[PDB]
Amino acid sequence: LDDEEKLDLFRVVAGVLHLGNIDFEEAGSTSGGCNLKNKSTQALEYCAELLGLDQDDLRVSLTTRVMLTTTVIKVPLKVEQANNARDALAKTVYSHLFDHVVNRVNQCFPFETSSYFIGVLDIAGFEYFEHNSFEQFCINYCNEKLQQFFNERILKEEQELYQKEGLGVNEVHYVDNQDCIDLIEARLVGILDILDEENRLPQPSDQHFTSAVHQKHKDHFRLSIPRKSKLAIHRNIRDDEGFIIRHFAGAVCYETTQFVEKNNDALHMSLESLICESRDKFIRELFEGKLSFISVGNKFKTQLNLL
Amino acid sequence: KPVWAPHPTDGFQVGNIVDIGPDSLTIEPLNQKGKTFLALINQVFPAEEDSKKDVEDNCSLMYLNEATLLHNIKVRYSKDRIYTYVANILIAVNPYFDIPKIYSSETIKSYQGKSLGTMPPHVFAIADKAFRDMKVLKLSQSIIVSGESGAGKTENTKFVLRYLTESYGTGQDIDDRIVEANPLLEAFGNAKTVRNNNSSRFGKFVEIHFNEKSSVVGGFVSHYLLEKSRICVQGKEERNYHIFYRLCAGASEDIRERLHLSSPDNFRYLNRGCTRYFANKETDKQILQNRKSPEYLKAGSLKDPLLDDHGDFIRMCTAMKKIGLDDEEKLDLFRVVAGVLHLGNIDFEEAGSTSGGCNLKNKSTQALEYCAELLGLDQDDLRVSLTTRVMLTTTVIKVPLKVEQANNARDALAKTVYSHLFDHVVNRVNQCFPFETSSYFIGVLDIAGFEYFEHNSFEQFCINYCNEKLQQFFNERILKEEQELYQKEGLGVNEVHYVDNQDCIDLIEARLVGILDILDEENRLPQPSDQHFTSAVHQKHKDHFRLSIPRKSKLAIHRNIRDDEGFIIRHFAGAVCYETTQFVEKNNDALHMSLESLICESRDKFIRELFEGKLSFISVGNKFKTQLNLLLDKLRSTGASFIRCIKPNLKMTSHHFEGAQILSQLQCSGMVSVLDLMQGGFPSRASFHELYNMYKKYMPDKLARLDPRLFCKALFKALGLNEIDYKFGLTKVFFRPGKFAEFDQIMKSDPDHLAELVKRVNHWLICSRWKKVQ
Amino acid sequence: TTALVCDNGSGLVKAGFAGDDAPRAVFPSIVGRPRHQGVMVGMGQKDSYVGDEAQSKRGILTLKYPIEHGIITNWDDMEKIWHHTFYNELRVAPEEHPTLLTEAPLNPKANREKMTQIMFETFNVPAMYVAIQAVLSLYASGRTTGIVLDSGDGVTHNVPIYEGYALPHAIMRLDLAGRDLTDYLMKILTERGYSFVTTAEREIVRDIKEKLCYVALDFENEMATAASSSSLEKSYELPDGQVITIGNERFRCPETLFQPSFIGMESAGIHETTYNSIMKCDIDIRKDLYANNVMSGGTTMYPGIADRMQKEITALAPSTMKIKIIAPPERKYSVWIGGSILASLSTFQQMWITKQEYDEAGPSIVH
Repeated sequence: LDDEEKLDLFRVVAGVLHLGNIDFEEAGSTSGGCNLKNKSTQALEYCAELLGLDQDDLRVSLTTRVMLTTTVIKVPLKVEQANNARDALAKTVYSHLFDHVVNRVNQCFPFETSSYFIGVLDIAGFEYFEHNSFEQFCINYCNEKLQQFFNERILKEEQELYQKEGLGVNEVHYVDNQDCIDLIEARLVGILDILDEENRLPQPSDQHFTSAVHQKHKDHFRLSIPRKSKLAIHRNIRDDEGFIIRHFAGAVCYETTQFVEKNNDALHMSLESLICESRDKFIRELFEGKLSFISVGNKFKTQLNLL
Repeated sequence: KPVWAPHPTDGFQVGNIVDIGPDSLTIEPLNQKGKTFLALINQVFPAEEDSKKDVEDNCSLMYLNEATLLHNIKVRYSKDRIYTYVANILIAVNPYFDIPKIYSSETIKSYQGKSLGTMPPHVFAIADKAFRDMKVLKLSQSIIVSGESGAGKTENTKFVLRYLTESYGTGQDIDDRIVEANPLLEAFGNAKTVRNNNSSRFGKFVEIHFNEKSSVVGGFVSHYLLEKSRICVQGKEERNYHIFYRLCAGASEDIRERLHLSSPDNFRYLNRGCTRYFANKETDKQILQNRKSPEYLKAGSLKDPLLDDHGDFIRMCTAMKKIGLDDEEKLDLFRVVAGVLHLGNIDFEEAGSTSGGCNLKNKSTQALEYCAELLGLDQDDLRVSLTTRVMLTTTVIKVPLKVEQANNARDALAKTVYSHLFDHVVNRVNQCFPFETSSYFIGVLDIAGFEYFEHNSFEQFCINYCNEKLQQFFNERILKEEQELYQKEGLGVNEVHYVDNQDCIDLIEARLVGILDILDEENRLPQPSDQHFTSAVHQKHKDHFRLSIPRKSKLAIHRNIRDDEGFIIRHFAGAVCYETTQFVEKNNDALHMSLESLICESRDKFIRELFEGKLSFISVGNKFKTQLNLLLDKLRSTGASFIRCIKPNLKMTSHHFEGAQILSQLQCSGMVSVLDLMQGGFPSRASFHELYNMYKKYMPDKLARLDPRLFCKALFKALGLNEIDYKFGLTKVFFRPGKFAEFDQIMKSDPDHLAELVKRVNHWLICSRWKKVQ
Repeated sequence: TTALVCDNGSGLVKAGFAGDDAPRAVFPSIVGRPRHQGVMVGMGQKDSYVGDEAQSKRGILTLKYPIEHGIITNWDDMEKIWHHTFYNELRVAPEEHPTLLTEAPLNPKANREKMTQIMFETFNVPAMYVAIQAVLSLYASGRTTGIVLDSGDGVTHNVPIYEGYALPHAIMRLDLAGRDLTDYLMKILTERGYSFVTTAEREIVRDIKEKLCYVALDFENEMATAASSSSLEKSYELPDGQVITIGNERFRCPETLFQPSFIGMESAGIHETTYNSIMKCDIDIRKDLYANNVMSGGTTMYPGIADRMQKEITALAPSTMKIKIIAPPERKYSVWIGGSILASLSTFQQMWITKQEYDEAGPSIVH
């Protein structure tokens, strides 16, 4: 990696830091519209210098919903959707930046004609804390799918081997965790199928999402309410503040604060025709009408089932 | 009993029936348990008891259907027996590699004069049968080779012509001219289609003449159907003709600078479709840099096992000196082909003094100087001939044309020159094998079968219309004539009527109300429209069962097509939607009288040699209907022979059998339909030699020394089978329904009783020794 | 598979599949039979041309909008609207899509029944829902509270909604806008000698209603500045080459929304229907009806609204109360962007009427 290219890597990381310093407000002529704060003018001049974009064309791209009638109009966004768009634009740049670093490294050991291969996975195990959120639910959900893999590769395949070596051994059935899979990722009725539908709803709510888990799955043995838990900590948590999923590794309570915000990864089309259209050669190299919000939890479910 | 189950990948797979009810046939696969699906009555077909058998004749099967016919071809593909007799139709499978000794001259000398069924099916067993009918009924025989393009219809045609000029003698001083000439005329007529890279867009008809002494007197090759529209407009994945890519990638720099030729993207007739060359790795570096277009630089060469554009230009110029074409005349042939390319670069506009008139563009002045130099005409006299309508009052006035009629006149003048150029090349070749006093003759047709694509236009409607007329010929020569033969051999058989396709003929070509009778009337109308032509089909034929609208179709693709964008004609080979875009433009072939008094009046001697008040627009669709019905009169007047060539895979490689595409070639060739009418009163009918091989294994060695004519007449007399259920013919045994399956269980039952009945009929043959001798 | 959002505009029928970008088909609803004799005889001419082809064939037809004052003229022309839309615009079979239809908040029975019933028996959709256009404009605006002003040709509406309930006794339907604004514009353009009297030529009037109209800040003071020699006069060009100069009448026509006395109808302006609907709502809720005043429809795209509407409401409304009038760009497609969000949401798939249950139930329960 050249030192002149390392300085452009530092300009992209610093541009994410001065993206977060942009603060919105309401106005308008539109009357409903979204504008920026007075303190965000000096921060927008230093942010557009690192990104390589014009300031006026970035200010009406963070605050509007571009659409066409083919003319191509612009429709100002709400303030909460502006704060979610700035945060989604910051997560979008770091996504393509992480894939660019591994592509620079993979280029230092290229491969030619292959057939056999030895893979080496390195992913964490059931890590549970005192306060658990969305990312701890994605780690424990990935551990429940890997443990169902271990139950059909360590227990099912092994007893196929006892019947291949002449030992015979009568089959012993294992307790399946498939019921947790058809709770977290079940189609239409799953937790990620209600979390991604909440973000599509106008005026999303954390109290509405918490009551929708208990309203949709009233009877499931893997699911419990905070008042049904015996642990003390959980005794301080209120009914609309979290829910308990029983896992193979234990029963873990997940708080519902900012769950919906964390499931927002909306890639606005006007910001796509801006980050692609950058004047900087490094950003161009980095990035080298459906579906509205796109989905975050089902973006990760696609990359988990592909692995 | 196991049946054949529809499988997506294999087409048909083995499986039993384990639950039954209306539209609820639960099929468990064989040896693949678990995958138990459901079917419909029309998708399930019964299977043969023995899986190791393979029969030369498919009327020797017990349960005859499409799945038992596709299994007999799959087993004989595995055992390398590509030539297979299905009734009176030869089915040939292309192996795409050379099989040992089947094309040997010892094989050809063996087959000579042998009777059918006595020797195994071969390409030369059809040509030997249609030589003894020259001495029996004394009628000229037409070999008709069918099958999808790239199926071997031209290579198997060269095998048939080599047998006729060898087995029955010589005839010609030089054989090899007939064989060698075919790739020469395929340089001019082959193109690239979505289905096949090397495809012929013309229907050649070889006419090998003979005499009353039964010796060859020479030949004559013609051609029917030429895709004239291809010159002007090409599809995205299609090329134009393969001579233009052999002239811009082949010819030298002291030929290209003399003809003022540039890269294909500069010429209007070559910049619409694909401009890429067919080349291999070694040839890619041999092609000059100035000949490579930006699209060739970006997307590279096209790959094929056989074709190479620069390679085929060397074998084109070698084949030119082998038909006696002079190099000075080859340069005038290159001036005519290059003159069509710089004709398309002429662009019109409006003006005038006439005020309504048509003029040319500023960019068309340099192109008109190079076009008139190749054609041999004056520039001023060609500019007021492309833009005016000359008429007389006898003075002779000139009336300027419209701009759309100028663009149609330039395109019609380009198609007119290539028409007379294609007839000039076959006249140069026919002159290398002239004929003298003839009487009998053996014709060989080579025309493509039902080729349907995802996007179908006018030329795909002319191919499917020609296939519906040829299939109505096959329904009155394979089904009508054959059941006349069952009543000539004493078999009798009650007549079974076939489903006619005459209703499609009186839809496409019906007088006054037909589709071509509305398409040719649209071009005569002032301001033609594609929306007016599409609504006129549904307005004129509102109720016809063969016609459907895009919204009435169930296929998805057709769901994207709008009502005024196309119409669906149901054919015997399937339902094909034809888009109406540029249909009217393709039906325009107007030959303006001022251009006729210009191309005839050329100052060049070669053009004069090429071309050696009614009706306005003349007609294109009825020009081709005239030449199609004239070829039908040559088929109804001659004795026909039916060869069908099946492509086993799209890769075009040996030992690969897809099973789904091959099934579609049995369904898009009438094979299933001919093998359902023919079943009639005697579904199984097997020859004496076939019944000797299938049942000798149940007989001891000593008893198996008998000849098959005596073994089949002693086994029929020993069993004492009833003649009304088991009819004994001259060379075959004809079995009534359910009695070949009952005869197979006779032979697979009591060996001691069957050997005792053979002993009894042997005793009768000792007594009937002298009775026959007088 | 995919659901289809088809908005029964009175303009301006709008059609497009479920999300995520803009409608696929928009057209001016006109059906027109040919009023002159053909002489060229061709033939091939259609019995009735729909839009857009009937806007390329002006002067040879007699244009008839099929929905007039929210009432469908006959379902013979309506079915041809539908058939044209699905087949020759969208290119889709109704058996492939559950559909979404729209209606007005207050419309006579059995106009939604007869519609729903005919569309189920003629086009045989597998499931259907009929939404009022105002509720969909709240989904589009992203608010769950407020009074919705949905103003299109030829029916405007005033619906108050509060999180997330509706108050039946406060919903107001005005038949004031917009075809009567077109007819009034045609009546005050005759006043300047521009004889646009014919049915077809009324579309040209509609184009001058779109582009050249503007609104005053205060009527009395704009009338003052009209007396001055200043250029309120704007020159439009007509398809036959004529140049039309309108000035005073240019701001006069939209002002009708604040003064229906100009047209001569007894009803009171949007100003007063806003106040009188708010003061039919309960005391506590009035606080949040103010500042969630949401405009919608194509006829609210006149330039001086909403800040005319703002200043006028602020004069009648209680003192020291904050008033904001929410008016985004794109209001003509507001309803459609609503519908797109609605039919895409789970679980409201099960608030669609399905064909099997409809077969038993018929027009009952729909309403």
